[PDB]
Amino acid sequence: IATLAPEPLVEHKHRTLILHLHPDHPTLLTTRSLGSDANPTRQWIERPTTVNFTVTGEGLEYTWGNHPPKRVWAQESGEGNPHGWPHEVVVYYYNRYPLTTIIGL
Amino acid sequence: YEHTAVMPNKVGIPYKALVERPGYAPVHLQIQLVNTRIIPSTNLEYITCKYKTKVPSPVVKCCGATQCTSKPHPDYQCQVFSGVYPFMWGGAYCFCDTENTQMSEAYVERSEECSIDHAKAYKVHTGTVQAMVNITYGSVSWRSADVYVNGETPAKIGDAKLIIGPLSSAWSPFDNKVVVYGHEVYNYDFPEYGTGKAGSFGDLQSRTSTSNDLYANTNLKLQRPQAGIVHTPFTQVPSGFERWKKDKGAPLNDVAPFGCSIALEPLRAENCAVGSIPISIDIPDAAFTRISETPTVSDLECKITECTYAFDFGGIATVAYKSSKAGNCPIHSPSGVAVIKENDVTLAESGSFTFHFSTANIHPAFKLQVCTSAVTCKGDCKPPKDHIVDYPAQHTESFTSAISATAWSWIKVLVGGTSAFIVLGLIATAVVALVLFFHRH
Repeated sequence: IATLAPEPLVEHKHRTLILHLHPDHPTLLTTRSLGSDANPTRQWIERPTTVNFTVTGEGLEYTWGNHPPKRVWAQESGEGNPHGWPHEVVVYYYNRYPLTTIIGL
Repeated sequence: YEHTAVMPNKVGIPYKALVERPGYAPVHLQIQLVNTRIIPSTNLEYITCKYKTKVPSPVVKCCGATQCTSKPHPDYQCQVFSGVYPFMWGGAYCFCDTENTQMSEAYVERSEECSIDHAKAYKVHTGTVQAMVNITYGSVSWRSADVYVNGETPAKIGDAKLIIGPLSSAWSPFDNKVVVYGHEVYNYDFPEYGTGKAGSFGDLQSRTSTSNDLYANTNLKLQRPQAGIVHTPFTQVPSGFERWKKDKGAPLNDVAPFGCSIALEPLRAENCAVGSIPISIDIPDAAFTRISETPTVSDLECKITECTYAFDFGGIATVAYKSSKAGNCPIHSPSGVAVIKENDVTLAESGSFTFHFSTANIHPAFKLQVCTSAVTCKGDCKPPKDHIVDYPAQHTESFTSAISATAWSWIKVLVGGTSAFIVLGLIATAVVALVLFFHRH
């Protein structure tokens, strides 16, 4: 019999997953991305910390403690609106494609 | 009939296609993968585990001297220590002072935990790829049997032979040397059974778990017993297999790209999502009905009532028809803009039905075919408010999905007025060339 970690508090932002972790033993948290590059992180959590992970449209999978792994995907919500004045069209495509509209303008 | 196409390499998303035999009613075909296992060919060179050095009882011929032969043993050690004068219980061992002999030999062997936990060293080589497909067509229910992913071998599922084509990528997540310890596999190099650096991985190498030949170099050095007691001391470096268990990095099933899940018993790398898979299915001729016994629609008008950007089935559209007769006939959208949730619809004489779809476009300009008749649908969509969800996308994001009508207006204003500015310079250049020529003659 091995210990089970407390459940994290998950909070969602635009292409960002925030995990509030409050362990009572040194606990392993490993994530990877489901794209062409894994970009893997691995760390032992001893004190109550928060970690922000960037989730793209391909996905992200995080394992915390002895829990089964969970997979999350990010939608295309954005911040601006595409229809309207030119100070709103430029802002909307910058939050969606941050590099393409920099060299596209 | 025979229908050949190409499907994406994704597991939970069905591939819907509408076969078109002219003169017969179309048959809705649905192919859905369940597994995708990349199975390389491995051979086991050697295993490794923690050692256990056993010490035989030393001889004490303690008036004179003794010598040893070279017994065949892994990391065998001999020494002779002169003038020890030991002290057992009940007085000293022998009378002869200041000239004695103790051998104290030693020998290294594998432990009894080597049957339970050990690390297997494999060399891989590219092998078969196979998958399990769930299929249906027409009125036939879902029947599934696994196929081989190569463009040669046909498999009979139901009454239809499916030939799953080769994968477009030769990517496999295993390097040429892997270590399988317990539940997870690694990507680690071997010393290849000849060498062992005594502290890293090949301190103890054995070809099989029950094998009789052992390789062992643990730097076993004997030491002189002190102060007149009978015991055999030694010094040696610790086991590198116990050190490898501390320093091993992340396993291959935690750093694999494309979301591969690594299983063990044939050493699969299951459910990767890379490339595309061509298909070729031969459909029986008894699944086609004549077109005189099926509905045929005309006067189709498509209106989209609600559309949402999200990759959940939030798109709804209702169309209006007037069929020739009542019955069932399938629907399908052949373009890559939107996928359709429904397979078939029930018709009447001059009614209307609704279907749910899913698109990644702001303005979906897709068309769909119902009852071998096409109709174009158009509309506008709004972004969703949820930021992170736990299901994959049903659609496919294109390059021009995110461009709206106002962004197309600003591009055409920019492109149109730039070329109109530069043509007016070319027109006015050719105008003054004519009036300068007309001045002379």
